[PDB]
Amino acid sequence: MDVLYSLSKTLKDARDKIVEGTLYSNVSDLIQQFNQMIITMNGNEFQTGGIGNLPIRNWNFNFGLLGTTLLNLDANYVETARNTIDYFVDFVDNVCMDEMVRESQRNGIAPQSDSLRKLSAIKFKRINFDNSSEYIENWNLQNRRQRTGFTFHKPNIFPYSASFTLNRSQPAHDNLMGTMWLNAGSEIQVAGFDYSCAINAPANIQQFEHIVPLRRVLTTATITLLPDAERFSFPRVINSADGATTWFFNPVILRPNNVEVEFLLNGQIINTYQARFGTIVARNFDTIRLSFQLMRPPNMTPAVAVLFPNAQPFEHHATVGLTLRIESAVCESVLADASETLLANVTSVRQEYAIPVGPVFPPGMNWTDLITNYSPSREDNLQRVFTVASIRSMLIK
Amino acid sequence: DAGKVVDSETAAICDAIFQDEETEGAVRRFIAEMRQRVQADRNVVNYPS
Ligand SMILES: [Zn+2]
Repeated sequence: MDVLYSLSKTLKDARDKIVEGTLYSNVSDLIQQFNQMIITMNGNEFQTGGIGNLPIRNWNFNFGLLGTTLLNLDANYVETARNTIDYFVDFVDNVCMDEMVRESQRNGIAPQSDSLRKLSAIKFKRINFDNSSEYIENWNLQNRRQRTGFTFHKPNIFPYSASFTLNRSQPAHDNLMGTMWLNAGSEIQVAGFDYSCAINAPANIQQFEHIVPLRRVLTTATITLLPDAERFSFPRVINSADGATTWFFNPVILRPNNVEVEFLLNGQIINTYQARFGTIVARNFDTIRLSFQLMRPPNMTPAVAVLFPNAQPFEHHATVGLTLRIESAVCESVLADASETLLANVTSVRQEYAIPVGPVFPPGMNWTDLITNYSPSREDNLQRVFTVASIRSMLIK
Repeated sequence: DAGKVVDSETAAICDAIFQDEETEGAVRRFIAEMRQRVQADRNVVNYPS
């Protein structure tokens, strides 16, 4: 695993530094690495593929060393090295696709393919080169039990969920109370409603609350908070809880009163913010607790006072909502986000070669089903496959 | 530079490795660069063999 990154690092540098006309002292230490790759790899033989429609290929290495005697590199020296690099870079593609496609349930952090088990001998350890990427540095710190961290831009921490809750209801569905929400990606939009507009509430104030637990602990997040849910603002018809009938929701929107956002960790309040919108921070949390309340306005112009009567026909329903959005955070387990394409490389290999459903991952690599039940057996497999997908992205985009 | 080996035969062996046209570049370049460490205090020395 450490020597699979070390093969790809000095094939990336060999296509970049060994160019025509360059001075020899620019590449004097790469050629000592590239010649010492070849000496270790000669005489061995490998075999990749076999699962699904992934074809079986056999690999055999018998190459010669590079020359170490020029002052400026010429077109003979480049063209005799390109037909050696192009055989290794085809070998690393078929080892990385052989490993992203396999999985185990007992110990997923171990290598699973036949070729990567063979590269983990002490014979092949002399190919080891620097480990400077983000995923190979966190592969080594976490293997010694030291603290790691991945930096994300808009991480997919929330599974998709769109539902509601009725705290007061009747079969006519004309005097209701409760909340509605959408949790999707890295964004929460909750909105509380009350049809009577707190005409009989004590002190004309109705209290709402919405609690979102996370799956993993986030660290040093940057969060944007805005006092409107724009998705629950228009008239719509909504089905009932069991799909029997439908009910109508015609909102008018007040401002949210007495907003309190809390950031919990094992039930302890780490941060809190009271009527403070814009950008906020959250240093360590795993549970977000939103709290906001509706207050009936005590003074109303004649255009407003017609909307909220005392009797039963309520044609304009009051609505109070919020909107939360995580911009960037630092987690310790691997996730998906909006910047890098490591999830897209894993699913595209499995979909292309028609791979059967195994014992660990959900069918079709569904991210909503995978972050919902994000077991420690799935975490060790998901890190092992995102790390191999990161090695393949250096050579083959 | 001023480098040493541990006795008289390991200097006769490593000289013949330096001469013949079969040894690789990382080994021939190395035996002109391997170093002893004297460390006069604590009385601990290190010599290649
Ligand atoms: Zn962006």
